[PDB]
Parts: sequence; C-alpha cells; structure tokens
Amino acid sequence: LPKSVDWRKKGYVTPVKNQKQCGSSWAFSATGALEGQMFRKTGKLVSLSEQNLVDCSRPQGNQGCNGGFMARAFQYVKENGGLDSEESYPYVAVDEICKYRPENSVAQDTGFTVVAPGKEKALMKAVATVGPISVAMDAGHSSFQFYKSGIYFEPDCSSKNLDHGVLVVGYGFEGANSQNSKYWLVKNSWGPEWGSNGYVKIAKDKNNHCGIATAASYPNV
Amino acid sequence: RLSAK
Ligand SMILES: [Cl-]
Repeated sequence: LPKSVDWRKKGYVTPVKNQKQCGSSWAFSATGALEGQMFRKTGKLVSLSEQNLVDCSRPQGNQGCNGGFMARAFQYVKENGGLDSEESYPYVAVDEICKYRPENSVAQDTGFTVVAPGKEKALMKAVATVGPISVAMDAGHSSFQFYKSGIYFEPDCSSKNLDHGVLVVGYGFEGANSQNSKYWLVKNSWGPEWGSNGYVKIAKDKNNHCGIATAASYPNV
Repeated sequence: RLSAK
C-alpha cells in the first residue's frame, strides 16, 4: 500500500461544492464517490446531481434535506438504473419534486462495497486501490466548523454517533516519518471557502477518529 | 450536517 495517495492529482475529483442549508452532505459524499468511480471507468469527470438524490431517494430511506445515507444513495442509483449530471439537474438546496430524466443519465452503479466498520486499514486499503471512498463522521464541533489547516484532532469526537457524510479522496502524513502524524485527506461540501480549500486533513490511525472508518463504502460501477 | 455559517 502506498504511503500517501491523493486522488485529486489524478483527476478523480470534482471542484468542492456547497450543500448550503440543507442536510444533504450524504448526497455530496455519494456523488463524490460516484464521480470518482465513473472517472476510473471512462476517463471523463462529470459532476453528478446531488439534487437528483435529494428529491428521488426517499424510497431507499433518504430524507432529502433532513438527512440520508450514502449507501442508500448508491442503492437508489442502482434501482433507478441511473443518475443525472449536475448541469441537467441543478442543486437548489431544498427538497423538491423528483425530476429524474434518464436521457440525462451519466452514471450507473450495480451496487456497492462496504468497508468493515472501524477498520482504518481496510479503509486505507479501499482508498489506495479504488479511488475516493464515501465516509460518515461526527462533525458536530465548533472546532470543525472553524477548521483552517493541519491535522484535525478533536477530543470530543465520536466514532459511533455520526452526523455528516464526507469523502476521503486520499491520505498521507506530515513530515518525513511515514508512520506518524498521518491523516485522511477529506473533501467536504461546505464550499471552497471552508477549511483548507474545502478540504480537511483528519487524524489517521488514531483509533477511528471521528468515526471516519465506521461506515465507509463506495459504488460498484 | 450544515455549515454553522
Ligand atoms: Cl447534512
């Protein structure tokens, strides 16, 4: 397994998006993993529609702007046989009527792969060999809100009670000792302006910090 | 969750 990975440097990640005031981080995380998988398969990077997901996956268990889950989203992409691009189905940040139009589909998944819960090495492994991995984390902390740079480590973080889905686009370390001060390169959906260009480095191999490895998964394309 | 902002 490599010492560091950064899928953004390989063209698998779209520019940072903003979920605004709507609880769809789970949709952002889902579209991130999908955009990366579709890229690996076709060599084309296409921004996917989170709005598609907000409005149409209530049957799979999602709740549009009030929460949802990444695997439930992959689940919907599969039952539905498709997912529209952002350009054809724009994000408006509010629960609206499902207007999925298959002529505008640009992605597909036949299911998904899960990572054993709490297993950071399984996660590192999925990251290194597949591409960006959708993950859930506990982001209920002011320190996260105000995060600007470096490795984020918050003592009151939970590894069990999560409220936010993000995307692990890679991992690495700080310094020269590959085995220490490691972090997960995480893509957020609070705009380019939050954190470090919209990303956050989160303590790695520090007991499943903030639950990043608790319920990770990626779509099968 | 949503940004505090
Ligand atoms: Cl959310």
